[PDB]
This record gives sequence, C-alpha cells and structure tokens, in this order.
Amino acid sequence: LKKHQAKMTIEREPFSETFGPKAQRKRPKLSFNTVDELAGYSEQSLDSYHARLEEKKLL
Amino acid sequence: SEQCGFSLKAQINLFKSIKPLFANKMVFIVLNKMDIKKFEELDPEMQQEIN
Amino acid sequence: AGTINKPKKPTSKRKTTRLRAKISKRAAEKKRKERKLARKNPEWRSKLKKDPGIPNLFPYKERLLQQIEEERIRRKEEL
Amino acid sequence: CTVRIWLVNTGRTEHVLSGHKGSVSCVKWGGTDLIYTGSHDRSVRVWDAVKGTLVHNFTAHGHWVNHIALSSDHVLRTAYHDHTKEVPGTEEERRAKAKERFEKAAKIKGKVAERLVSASDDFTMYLWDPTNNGSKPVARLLGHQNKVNHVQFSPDGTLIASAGWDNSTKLWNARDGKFIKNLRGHVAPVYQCAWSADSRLVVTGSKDCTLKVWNVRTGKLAMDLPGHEDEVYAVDWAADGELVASGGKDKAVRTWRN
Amino acid sequence: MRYIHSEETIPVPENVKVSIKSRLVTVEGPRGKLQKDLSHIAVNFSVVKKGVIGLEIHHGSRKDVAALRTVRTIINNMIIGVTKGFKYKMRYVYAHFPINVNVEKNAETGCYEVEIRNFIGEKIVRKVVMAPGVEVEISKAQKDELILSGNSLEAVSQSAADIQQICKVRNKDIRKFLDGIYVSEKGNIV
Amino acid sequence: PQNEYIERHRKLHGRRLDAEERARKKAAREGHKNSENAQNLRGLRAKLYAKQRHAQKIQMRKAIKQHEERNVPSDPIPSYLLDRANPTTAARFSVPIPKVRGISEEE
Amino acid sequence: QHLARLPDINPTTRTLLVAGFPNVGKSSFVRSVTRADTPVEPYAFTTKSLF
Amino acid sequence: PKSKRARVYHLTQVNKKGREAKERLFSNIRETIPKYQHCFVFSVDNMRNNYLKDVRHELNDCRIFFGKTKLMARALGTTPEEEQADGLHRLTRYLTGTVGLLFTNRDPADIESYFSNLSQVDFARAGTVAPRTVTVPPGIVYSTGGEVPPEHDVPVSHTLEPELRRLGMPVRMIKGKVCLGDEKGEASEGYTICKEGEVLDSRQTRLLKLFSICLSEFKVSLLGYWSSASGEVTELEAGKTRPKR
Amino acid sequence: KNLGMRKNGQVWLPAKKAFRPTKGLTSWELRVKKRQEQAAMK
Amino acid sequence: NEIKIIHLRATGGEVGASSALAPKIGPLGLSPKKVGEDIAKATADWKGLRVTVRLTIQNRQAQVSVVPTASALIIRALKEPPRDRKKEKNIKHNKSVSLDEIIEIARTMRFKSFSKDLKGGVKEILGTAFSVGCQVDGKSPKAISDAIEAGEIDIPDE
RNA sequence: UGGAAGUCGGAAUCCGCUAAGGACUGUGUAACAACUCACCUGCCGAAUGUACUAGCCCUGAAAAUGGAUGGCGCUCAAGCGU
Ligand SMILES: [Mg+2]
Repeated sequence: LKKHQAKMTIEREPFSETFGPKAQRKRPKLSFNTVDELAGYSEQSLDSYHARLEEKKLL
Repeated sequence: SEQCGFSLKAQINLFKSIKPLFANKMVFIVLNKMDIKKFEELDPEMQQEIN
Repeated sequence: AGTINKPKKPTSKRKTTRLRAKISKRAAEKKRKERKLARKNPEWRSKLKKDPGIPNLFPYKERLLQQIEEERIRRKEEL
Repeated sequence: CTVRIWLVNTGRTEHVLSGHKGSVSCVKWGGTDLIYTGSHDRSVRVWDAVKGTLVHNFTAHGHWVNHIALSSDHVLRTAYHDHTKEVPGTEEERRAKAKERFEKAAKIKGKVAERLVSASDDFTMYLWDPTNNGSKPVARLLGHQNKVNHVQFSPDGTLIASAGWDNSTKLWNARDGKFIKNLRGHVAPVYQCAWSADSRLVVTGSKDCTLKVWNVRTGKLAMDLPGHEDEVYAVDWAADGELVASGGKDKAVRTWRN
Repeated sequence: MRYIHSEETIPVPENVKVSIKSRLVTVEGPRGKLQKDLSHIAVNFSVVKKGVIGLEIHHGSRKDVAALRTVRTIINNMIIGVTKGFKYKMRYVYAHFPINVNVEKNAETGCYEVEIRNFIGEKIVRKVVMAPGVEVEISKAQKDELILSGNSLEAVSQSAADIQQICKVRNKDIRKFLDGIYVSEKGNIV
Repeated sequence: PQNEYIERHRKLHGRRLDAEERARKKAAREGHKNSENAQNLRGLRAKLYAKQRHAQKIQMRKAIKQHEERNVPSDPIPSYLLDRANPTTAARFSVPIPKVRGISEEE
Repeated sequence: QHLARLPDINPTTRTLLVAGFPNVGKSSFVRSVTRADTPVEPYAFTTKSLF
Repeated sequence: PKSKRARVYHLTQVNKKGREAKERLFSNIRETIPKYQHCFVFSVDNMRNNYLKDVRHELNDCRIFFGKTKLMARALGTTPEEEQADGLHRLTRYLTGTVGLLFTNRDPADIESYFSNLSQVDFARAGTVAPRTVTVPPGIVYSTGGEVPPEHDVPVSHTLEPELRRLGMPVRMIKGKVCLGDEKGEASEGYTICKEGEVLDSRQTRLLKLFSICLSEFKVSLLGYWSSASGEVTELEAGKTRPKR
Repeated sequence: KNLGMRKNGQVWLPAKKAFRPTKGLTSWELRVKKRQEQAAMK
Repeated sequence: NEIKIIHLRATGGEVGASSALAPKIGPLGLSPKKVGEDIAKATADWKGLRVTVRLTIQNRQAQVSVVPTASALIIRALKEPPRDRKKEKNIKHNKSVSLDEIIEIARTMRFKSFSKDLKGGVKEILGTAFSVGCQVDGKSPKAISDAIEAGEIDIPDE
C-alpha cells in the first residue's frame, strides 16, 4: 500500500487542482477532527519537535 | 452591534468552541466598535452571558 | 551581430577537386539508387493523370466549352 | 452521476437520486427498501427508496468504488424461489415467503440488519452496518496488493470473497472483517467471483482465460476450468448449483457442470 | 509590375507659401519657415490646380509608388507645423523624491535646456538640450507638467523622446518603481 | 512585504504612465520582429526557432479547423473496465525479422 | 513564489494574535497599532492570509 | 505581397451574416406589408438608438424594421414596376441615412402623438453641439464628475484611471483614489471636458458617458407614411425638410 | 474638425485612402457584367 | 424621504441572507436581524430555493418582497423531495414538469417578458427549463420548443 | 464556492427582441460595476480575401595563423533564364 500511496494521491487530486491559478482545493486534510484533539495534537507535536531539537543538539 | 453580519450569540458560541485551544494562553475579549453600540445598551441577559 | 566592424573568417567559395569529385560520385550513386527504388516502387500510380482543365481567366473558356459540347454531339451522332 | 427509479408497468421515472460527483458504478436494492450506490467520486451512499432522499453518505474510500455487495443478495435475487421448487399459490403467500427468506438471511442478533461491503481501487474494502453502526465502518479489509474488482457475501453469511487485480481471491470473515486465507492460482487479474449455494465453493473468472473453483473450507483449488480462448468477463453460478456460466472476449457462452 | 503613372495631391491653405526647387521643399506660414530636402526620393512635383501640389512617379515599381504617400504626409506635416504648430505635453511623476525640472534658454546657441534633478534621489544632474526651434515651458495649469512646442513635429517629438529616455530606472522592478517623465498629450498649438 | 504586495501596489498606485502604450506598440511590432528572426537568426538557434514555429503553425491550424467543425471505446468491455486506461490492441512460421546484417568475426 | 511572499512569524517571541469573526475590526486594530499594510474593507474575508 | 497584415481568425461563436440575412430581411418586410394599414418612415439621426427596444415593446401591435437603408428600399420597391403595393415606391424617397419602417394598424394621429410625447435624455454622440460647459473640479474625482454633489457622490473606480489619462484628464493615483492634482484640490485647475457651443468630438463624448453626463436626447422624427387603402403617401413636417433620395 | 479618434494618437495624420495602384483600369459596370459571365461559365 | 431599492439573492427559510447585507444596511439605520427576519418571512414560501429579494428602504425601515424568476419558478414546479443543503450537494433537477405548468410560469413572468406573445414567453421558459436540466411532459424542453415552433403544439393566446 | 453575476471551475449552451449581439473574446472587481471583442447599422467608395504553385533572395550550424567565384572587382551586372 505504501508503494502506491503517492500515485493514488496524485490520481485522486492532481497537482494543478491543489495549488496554482486553477486550483480547486478548498478543504484541507487534517490529522484531527475536534478542537480537543487539535489541542492534544499541538501539545504532542511541540514535545516531539523539542525532542528532535535536543537530539540534534546532542548529536 | 452585530453590523459584522453575525449574531452576538454566534460570536459567543465560536469563542466557547475554540476555548480548549486557549489553554496556557492569556485571553482578552475585545468589544470593538464602541462608537456604534455600548456594552450598557445591551440586554441584561447578553451582558450576563459575556460576564 | 557585429559583422560589419568585426567580420569573421570568410567561407570560401573556391572548391577543391576532391570535394567536386566526391559530390559528382554521390550524385551519380543517388541517381542509380533512385532508379532502382522507382523500379521497385510499391506505391499506386494512376493509369491516366488528372488534367488541370481550362484556366478560368481565359476569356473564351465558355466558347471552348460550347465547342466541346458540339464536338461530342457530332461524335455521338456519327457513331 | 444519477440513479433513476422506474415504474416497470408505465416506464416512468418516479425518483432521481443525485448527489454523486462521479459515475455511479454499482447499485443494489435491499430488503428494507433502501438503495445502495457506489461511485467513482469515492463514496458509498444509502438512499430511502420510498422518499428518494439521502440517508447515509460514507466517504471512507481513497479511490473509485468498483462494486458493492449486500449480505442478502442471494435471497433477494430469487425471492420466493427456493430448493423445494413448488411455488405458493397466492401472491400474499409468495410475498410472505420472500420476506421470510430475506429476514432469515439478514438476521443479526435477532434483528434485521443488512451488511454492505464495498470494494475499491484503493486496494481495500469496507464493511458497513448502517442499522447498528451508522457511518462508522465495521472493519476495513486490508491485504490486497492491487485494485479490488468484485466482492460477494456467501449465502450463509459467514464469509466474504473478493477478487483482485493482484491475481488473487481472498476470503474474509463476514462479521469482523478479519482476513482468513488467500486463494492463489490465477496468473492474471481476477475479474469475477461467484458463490455456490451451500457456501463451500467459489468460482473465479479471470483475465488469464480460465475459471477456477475453490474449496473455501480446505482453502484449495478444487477444480480448474480451461477452455476460454480470451479473457473472461462474466461468471454466474446458478442458484440450484447445477451450472456455472462464463462469458467473455471469445464471444461464445460456456456452461460448466459436475 | 511597373505602373505607368501614379499620383498624389497635397492641398495648400490660403496663408501658406510652398516653394519646391530640385526636391528641396520650403513651407511658409504665419508661424515661420520649414525646410526639408527630399532629393533621396524620385518624384516629379507640379501645380495641378490653384492651391494643390501634385506628386507623380512614372514607370515605378510598387515600392516607388508607395513612397509618395510618405512624401505627401511629410509635406502635410510641414504645412500643419507652419499653420497650427505642434505641442507635446509631458508629465513627471514620483513616489518619494520630488523631481526638480529647471528650464533655461542658452543665449549663445538659441536652444532650450532642461535640467532634471533629484530623480529617485540621485545626485547627478541630467541635462537635455532641445532641438533648435523647440520651446519648453513649465505649465501653470497643471501640476508637474512640461510643454514642448514648435513648428517641426520631428524636432518636438524627438525632444520629448530624449527627455523620456534620460530618466530611465535601471536595475529595479518597474512594477514597483514608477518614477519617470512621460509624454501625456500630443496635439496642435492652435 | 508580505502576501500579494505587487498586486496591492498596482491597486494603490497603478502602473507606469506609458505602460499600456508601450505594451500595445510592442505587440504591434511582433510581426516584423518574428520575420526578422526568421531571416536573421543563425545556426542551431535558427534551427530550434524554425522547428518551434512549425509546431505553433500546426497547433494553430488544428485549433482553427476544430472551430470550423464546432457546428457539426472501440472494443466492447464490461462496466467495471469502462473509463480505465485500456490498451488500443490495434502455415508459414516465419519470424518478423528473417534477415539482418551479417557480423564478421573481425567486427 | 508563495513561500517567497510568506510573512516571517517567529513562533517563540512575544506575540499578540488577533482573532474573531469577519468584519469585526481585526485588520483595523492591527493597522492602528502596527505599520503592517493589511487592508480594511467592509466585506467578509478581506484578509485571506496571515499578516 | 509577402509583407501583409496577418488576418485574425476569430474563435468566437457568431459568424458573418451574408446574403441569407439580406434575403430574410426582404422576405420579412414583404410578408409584413399586406397585414398593416399604414407604413411610416421615421428617422433617428446621430442618436444611440438603444431606446428603439423600448419603442418596440410599447408598440407591440406594430412592426418596426431598422435595417440597411438600401435593403429596406429594395424590399419596398423604388420604381412602380418593382413596388410591392400600389403607390409604395413614393415612400422610398425618404429612405436615406439612418431610418426605419413602422407598419401599424393604428390611426396615424395616435402614432404622431406618441412620438411627439416620447422624450428621453441620452448620451451625446460626436458632432452634437454642447449645451453647457462641463468641468470636473480639482481634487478627488467622483463618479458623476461633479454633476451631483460629492457628499451624495461616490469616488470614481481606480480601474478607470488609465482610461481617463488616455482620454486626456491629467489624473493620478493617490492611495487607491483617483485625484486631479492633489487630494485636497490644490496645484491644479479643474478639467473642462467641453465648452458651450463647441462641437463635441468622440473623446469628449466618451468622457461624458464615463461620467454619466447626458447632453443630448433620444427623439424619433416621423417623415411620412403610406396608406394601403388610399395608396398614397402623406408627408409630415420632418420629411418636409429632410433630404430625399 | 476631426470627430473620431486615431488609435496611435497622431491626430494630425490625414484621412488616408486605400493603397490601390491598379485603381481605374476597369469600370464597375464592366466588372458586374464580367461577374455575371464568369458565374454562368462556372 | 428618499427611497432606496436593494436587490439580493437569498435562500428561502434562511436568516443568513442578512450576513452580507449588514455591512451596508447598518449605516443606513436598519437592524440586520430584523431584516433577516422579514426576509425569511417573505421567502418562507420558497424554502430551499435561491430567490431574488427586493428591499424598499424609506425612513429607516425596509419592506421585503420576492421578485419571481423563471429558474426559481421552474425548480419550485418540479416538486423535489426536501433536502438539507449542507449534506446533500451536487444535486440535479432531473424531474418532469407539465406544459400547463410551463404556460402558467410564462403567464407569471409576462411582466418581465419582452416577447410579443405568450408563445414567445413559453419558448423562453422552455429554454430556461432546458438550462435547469428538467424534462417537460417526459421529453426534452428543446424538443417541446421545436414542436411548438413547428406548430404541432398550440400555445393559447394570452 | 467564504465569495464567483459571460470572463477561478464542472457540465449544459436554449429562447426572445431582433438590424445585430456568444448562456461570451479579452481587460477588470472580493463580488458587482465599468471597458472590450464577436456580430449589426450609419459614413466612405471599387476592388478585395484566403490557401496553394512556380522563380529569384534570406535562414536552414560554425570552430580555431591571414585569403580567396584564380585575382581585381562587378549591382537596369562584369549575377541568373532564354
Ligand atoms: Mg473586512
């Protein structure tokens, strides 16, 4: 499934319909569905970002 | 004054909807356009809700 | 381009004997090869070529068409 | 992008079901008077047939919906016709027998709940119970390595067979959607599958010009059926189980018997 | 094809005097004198009628026949120059740095001179010398407008084009930097 | 600056005062310019220019012919194969190439 | 091109975030306290990107 | 001639009419002739003529033709040998310039009263004499150009500024606004579009139309009508003085 | 005075006539008769 | 004492039409929720349909009326099952309308029509039905219009 | 569609009034507006338009010491066809 996901996404939504002068994309693709999930997602994302920064600084 | 095109109830409901995003942040509700309508001219129920 | 003020090396129009002989030989070989390809040509060719007809700007074209009608009527009457 | 409902006696359109943004590739009509449509706009819709209004809109698939199957298709195709081959005398008795067969085939936990499976070009399948789960799918059936062309419930309601473009036919549990076994004999994409009436065997018709009969309980190739000169497009197994019909690009019908 | 005869005509107003000798054309009006040498073009001049100049070409090709139209318009422009005159109005605009334009008349040469300063804050002084016979004035009716007038249309329009080309923005985005001096109106003095 | 700042600058201040006139005059000079390119460009640049002009002329002819004709699958497949990208699909036991050039051992 | 025209927002500095419904004066407030050229108009969604 | 202007092939829907339109006009006029008692000739000289749509709507029982003058003349017949009805060729002497035919069953005095009472203000075409001096004030240019007061007016749109400069107004863009001189009405005199008594040219009429200033009117002048019962042509006052051919 | 606008702004330019160097070789009536004869022949 | 006429597009049975109205009617002295109220009251007959609404404003209160349009009249005559517009999008008007209803719509739209007669008005309504995508008498509105022009179908006069 | 009125898109693309005018050719607006093109009328005035064919001319690729129609030079030829 991973080896075909990219061509699947391009066949579903071509590049010219996503961004550009003729783009028709209005709804984004989100990893969350509620505001509470968004708050938890932002917290976890900030924690992971700081962890990767600390790992890069240690390296 | 609701001249923005949306009801005060709708604005309050939007604030309550996005309130969980406001954790660990300071929140200030700014009543704009005071030259049109004042907070005292509002009905006491709406003043109570904003309180 | 700056051709007038700074011209480049001229392209000579004086031929060499070697190039003249080679061009003559290639032309003769091309003529022979074209004759062979025409002899083995598989493209369809008409038995009779399409006639252009009479030009429209010829002032007596209608009179010539009348003469053609009269000639074919006389031929049909004789036959 | 529409589905039209026709009255057969008059030939007139009663309802037009619209809302799909792509071609409607498959339609089924269930025993509780609900119409199920699958479409190239990647969605599966449930419509109320009496009112002609949308009931459910499932947008889980990531590509074209190719086929949809109902858990009650086998009894809904044959109505009151059964193994006994004596028909009831009156129309009320015939309708009662048809309804009884549908309810027996669609009963889950003592309640009538039709299950709907949808096969897609995103290599996956979805299992839906709109009566009990609403818009949440029962399961996503995963494991095919290419597009899923055709899908069918077994007549006893325990198994799901699906034919893929990865030259394979897969078997699934019809209650939780868990993969069971892979039927691996075809060398080209498998276009159609058909169940036997006793749910022991499934026949698959493929692009490699052959039919294959599979025993699903042993998971093995029971019979190999060569003879078609070109690709196989249509396969049916008769309800009494006596014959299998295949048709395709070689233009001649073939019937197969024991 | 060679055409046997081709002809154009030029009407001459009542207050104008036209003298043509060996294709050297002199036009006299209330506003002064203009001269133009047309001996690079094969043409026969004549007086067809009272107040009408005839131009003709004999045994000419299509190109030689077509050249008479240019000759006709050139002489008509000299006539219009000595009668009504020619006037080009230019407007200078800027965003931040005001353009300073100063106009002088050189007593030694008789020509006008235009000095342009502070063009997008530059420190250089741009100097353009007008063609002889072209007068430049800073307008009083409108803001930031120069008026170039004269009898010769070519001299006036070339002076305007020299002013236009001296104030050119270089190495900047011209969608953003809009400063310059542009021809805004063309017409007659009278 | 941020977002569409040149568009906002155009909205607030316009363009240069001679912009429309210069654009119209350049578009008017394109015919002479293209002929001058066709007669005066040299070498590989000339060859690529001529080939690309040939492509423009063919495309323009096709568009004009289609506009003239404005006022006027192949093999049967099942519905599940409809709208897919399908191939066009167009004793003496002789091979397609019965004879080729012989290769000597020296080569 | 869009990335080249994106505004530079430092996510770890002192920031005031002006939010709300359309047409309530958000861009008016931002114009009154900063030098940013964010347009003010009476119709909804005058501002379509972050400024 | 290798050097020639390249002809623009238009990729638009509507094609040129040709002789089919001429024959259709002939047949329409000759088929409307026997159904009506009177045929008037009217003239609308140097006018915009978009109010003929409203005239056609009001006279719904009548039939108006506003076509090519020579084609309408040939449709009626200009000689007694070619005339479609008795005495109809005497009407064709009015068919010069911009004219139209009006077939009616109404009493002619009703038509005359209608076109005497029809009054409509209109934008002037080039060649009309200006009735009044029009001057745009200095400062912010408004939509009406000073005809209505600026307090009740709205600023002119910023997309019209290059067109105003092309038509000769020395306007400029100041902060999204079109201004003549400065924003405070300084350093510039007002711009006079036209003076009273001056013959308008098309630049001046285009400026007047852009500022929505009407200096003319729409007026239909009846020249004369032919009657089917009598077979004769009655001349009217405008047709007494208009040139004939 | 001129009532119309010239597109390139050179308002002093005269009302030019069409460049027809073969103008005046045949009359209109003769060309009408030749049109009729050519159509009949075709 | 001046009268101001404002035209707008509204969906029937909705108060959101005043959302875009409130920027301009606010300075005019109107209460936007009040304007939304009488707009919804006037468009309650046209539920779920886009309609044209005229506001006549004098002395700081507005009178609300619905201006009939051919497309709204045809879609109303189609008698579609009620839908919620947020969940049921991309719909098609593929039902059928009788020719008598088409003629009734033409009589309703006669005040806007510039056609000389009712047959011309009916042909206009049939062209609008063709653009909407419906059927007339079970056939194509273009086919009915062609039959009317051929004289097979007779339209009553006035 | 947040907005989308011929002119970001998807699909249809008919009727009236017509002299003629696309369910629009471009510019333009957040959307409108405004402008423009197709098409039509008035003025004007006699010949034109398009596509091909044949000649001659230009381009249709060139390196590296300074040079070659044999050289001068030649242009209603001292070039090309008869
Ligand atoms: Mg706003």
